[PDB]
Formats: sequence, C-alpha cells, structure tokens
Amino acid sequence: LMQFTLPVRLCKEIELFHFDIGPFENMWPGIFVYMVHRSCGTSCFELEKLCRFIMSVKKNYRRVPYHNWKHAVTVAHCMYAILQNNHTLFTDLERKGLLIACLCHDLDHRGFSNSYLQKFDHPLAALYSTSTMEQHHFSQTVSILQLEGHNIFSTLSSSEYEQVLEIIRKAIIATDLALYFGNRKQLEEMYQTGSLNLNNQSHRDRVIGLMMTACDLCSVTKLWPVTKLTANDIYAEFWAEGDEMKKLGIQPIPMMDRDKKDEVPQGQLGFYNAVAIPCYTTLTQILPPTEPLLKACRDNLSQWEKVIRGEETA
Ligand SMILES: C[C@@H]1CCCN1C(=O)c1cnn(C)c1C(=O)Nc1ccn2cc(-c3ccccc3)nc2c1
Ligand SMILES: [Mg+2]
Ligand SMILES: [Zn+2]
Repeated sequence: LMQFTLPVRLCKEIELFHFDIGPFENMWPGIFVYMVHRSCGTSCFELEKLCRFIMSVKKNYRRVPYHNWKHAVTVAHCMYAILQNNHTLFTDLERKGLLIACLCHDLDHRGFSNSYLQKFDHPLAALYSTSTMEQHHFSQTVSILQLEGHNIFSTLSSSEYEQVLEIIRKAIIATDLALYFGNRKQLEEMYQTGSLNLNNQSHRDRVIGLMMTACDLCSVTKLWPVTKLTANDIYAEFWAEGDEMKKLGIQPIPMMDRDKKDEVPQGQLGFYNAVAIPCYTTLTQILPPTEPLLKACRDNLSQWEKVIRGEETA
C-alpha cells in the first residue's frame, strides 16, 4: 500500500483537539486523506476517486474571509479528533459519512447568513424557506458526488449509499445554528432524565447534530492566538453583511455593525455564555473524551474577560 505520512510535529499534534492545520493550503488535502485513512480505514475509499472528490470540493469553496476551504478542513479535523477519541461508538457508515459531511458542510458559501438571503429576496430563499444555505450546501455535495469519477461511495449497496447520504444531509442541515438551540435542549433533557439511547436512530441523529455544531464552532477551542486571529475573519464577514443590510435600508444587528467594533470583547463573552460553553458542556456529558474542547473553550472565555478588563488588547 501507499500510506499517507505527515511530518513528525503534525503526526503528533493532529491527534490534539486544538491542532491548527497551518497556512500551507497545498498540505490540507493530504491532511484530510491522512485523517480518513486513520478514522475510517485505507480501504474505505479508492484514493484516485477521493483525491478527485477533494479537489472538486476545494474548487466549489469561495475566496471569502471565514466560510472558506480552510474552515471546511478545520471542521473535518475537529470531527476526526471526536471520532478517534470515541472510536467504539460510531458505525462504519457514520465514519465514512461524517468527515465527508464536514468537508462539504459550507460548499459555495458567499459569506452571508440565511437572514440576509431572506431580506435580499435571493432565489435560494424561494427554493429553501428554512436552513436556506445548508440545503444549498447539501445540494452542492450531491452535484459533486454525481460528477464522472467522483462516486467515492461506489462500493456501497443502493440502501447503504442512501443511508450515508441521509447521515450527510442531516449532519449538514444540523450546522444551521438556528436548529442547535432546540437540539441541545432536547439532548440536555434526555441526558438528565437518563432516556438518551444511542441504539435509537433519532437519538443518534441529535448526538451527530451536536457533534456538527461542536466541530463548526471549534475556533473557540483552539489556543488563544488561533481563537483571536480567527475572530478577525468571522467579523470581516459579519461586517460585510452589515454593510449589505445598510444598503437594503435595514439596521444590522450589533455583531454585523463595523461601527460597534469596540464592543467585540463583550459580544464574545455573550456568545461563549449563551452558545459555546453550553454546546461543549452537553457534548462532554454525552462523550466524556471530548472534555478538552470544553476546557479550551473555558480558557478562551477567561481570555475575553481579560480583554474586557484591559489586561489584553484586541
Ligand atoms: C453562527 C455564525 C456563523 C459564522 C460563525 N458564527 C458564529 O456565531 C461564531 C462561530 N465562532 N464564533 C467565535 C462565532 C462568533 O464570534 N459569534 C458571535 C455571536 C454573537 N456576537 C455578538 C457580538 C457583538 C455584539 C455587540 C457588538 C459587537 C459584537 N459578536 C458576536 C459574535
Ligand atoms: Mg454553515
Ligand atoms: Zn461552517
């Protein structure tokens, strides 16, 4: 066989939840294949088809500040770390599906929210009334899988192929943060009443949904310099959308108003308290080996509090 190998530092550090994939774009496909070979197996996919698939996915990500090819591989890496630290809990089809779902979960993102597409009256908002961009990301995934020489699932039966496409569809739709609030609430109740059952497919769907949120938000689980620099790319997109809201004659929400830049630290504190800490708290309850995501999130919360007290500059 031809096995994928990484340099010594990457080989060691890729196993850590807080790994950063680095600024060499040309290394990310190899990093992805490495993660697929270790989390799924060297026989899960034909290397030639997988490579052609990866390069077509890359081509259908846009040159936007945050929702770009680097984000796709970053979200895939967080999923790799979750799978490797919980390897007994997931099925053959789930391992095959979930790294692909993460790579594809923001395909053809233009850096605008579902709310902006609705206010703009974008054609996608007529096609998909809810989870507008996420239904688009899945449609883009299906289109690429149906290109000649791109069927990475060609050895699966019709029924197995249908199952893995349903895992991918639900996983991509789950990255609509609007759906996360309800999903986490249901999982919290199920855990605290002890009704959560990983043999129940509807329960597995919710757990995978929370894993997708955890992977999607994973900039808050990196080391502080990575977290802080990623926030700049996030606000670059938010503020561009705010500008476009102002052009439609609509007051943007505060996080999208570039004139509110000085309030970003308090905005981060609000986001960690309302979204991130609860997300990683619930995930650690269900999958205890994901504890390092919650620890890193709490560490970054303390950094933002330090910025607010003027002991740090942002
Ligand atoms: C769901 C979208 C899509 C792209 C990532 N998304 C995230 O939410 C996300 C993913 N990771 N991180 C780190 C964030 C994030 O910074 N969120 C937020 C959330 C709420 N805020 C309120 C303010 C703010 C308020 C007043 C004045 C200035 C700023 N600033 C924020 C940032
Ligand atoms: Mg998305
Ligand atoms: Zn995303």
